[PDB]
Amino acid sequence: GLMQFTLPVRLCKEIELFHFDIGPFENMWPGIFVYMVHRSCGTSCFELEKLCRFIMSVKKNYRRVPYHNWKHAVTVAHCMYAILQNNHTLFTDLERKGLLIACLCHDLDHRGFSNSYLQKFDHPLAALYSTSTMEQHHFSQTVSILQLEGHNIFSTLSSSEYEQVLEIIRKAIIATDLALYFGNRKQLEEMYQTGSLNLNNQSHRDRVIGLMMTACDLCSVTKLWPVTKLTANDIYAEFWAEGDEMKKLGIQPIPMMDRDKKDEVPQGQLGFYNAVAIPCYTTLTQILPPTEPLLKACRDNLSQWEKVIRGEE
Ligand SMILES: OCc1ccn2nc(-c3ccccc3)nc2c1
Ligand SMILES: [Mg+2]
Ligand SMILES: [Zn+2]
Repeated sequence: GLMQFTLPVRLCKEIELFHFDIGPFENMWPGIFVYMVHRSCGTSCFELEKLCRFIMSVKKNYRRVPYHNWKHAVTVAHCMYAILQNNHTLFTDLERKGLLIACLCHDLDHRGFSNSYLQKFDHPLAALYSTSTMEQHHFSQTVSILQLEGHNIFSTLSSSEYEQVLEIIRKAIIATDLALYFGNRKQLEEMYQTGSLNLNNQSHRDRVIGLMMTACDLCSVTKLWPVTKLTANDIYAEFWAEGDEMKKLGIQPIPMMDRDKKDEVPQGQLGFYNAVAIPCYTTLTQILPPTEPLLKACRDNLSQWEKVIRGEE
């Protein structure tokens, strides 16, 4: 009850910042997450015995893939913590609980392959879930872990609060499907500009939480350049492996996934920042002004990719 997690001074201070990197010490990541739950939600939100057992089972069900791994889970949860802490009064007790767990669980059992590769392979998960294939799997895996004996961190919620929190987590995890992001942001753009955006409208909150999830999910483009640049290697190691596996099905992959076309990556990163990342953090900044540091860091990293192309690095 009276047992806080306390981080070393440099982490205690930097963890409050959007651009915080959780570091290379894996054994510190569970404590970093509990710390964030305690400050974001409260020390009463979860039974520490159950939370700790939930965290370690979530960890175990992330695979040793280059990018979509346990470190990504905790990184995405930290970005959400930073958004919730800079927007104190906009989010309910249930939403603060649901969203940190949602981010931690959002890529459970990822194999490092896209929804497209599952469909072209004809993977069983592509027959069980026709759209947002991996994301429905990620939510499925979250529910499984919640139902392990001693793992139900939500046991103290009423029946109706329990249903609301699982519904928040489900929508949050589905929203991490980048194919759904484009239409969600376009709708949020219209609503903000015509002035119809209303945070008491549940369908509107849903969309705003969706954008937050995309923002947290892409947060590696909002770090200091060296973090962003070295994380890019990890994401491309998965892309190129998927490209290799496309060639083994006798399908030439898109150039982004073809390790024979590494030269095209700087230009492909520009397209990604311009088409996806910058618009995402722009709309998020309009809806939640205190999240402007994410947009600023993202523009700084666009400029750094522009310098790569111009041969300045
Ligand atoms: O630097 C870290 C980083 C983080 C996330 N993503 N996601 C992409 C991406 C996703 C789809 C298409 C193209 C690029 N690139 C990056 C780079
Ligand atoms: Mg995902
Ligand atoms: Zn993710």
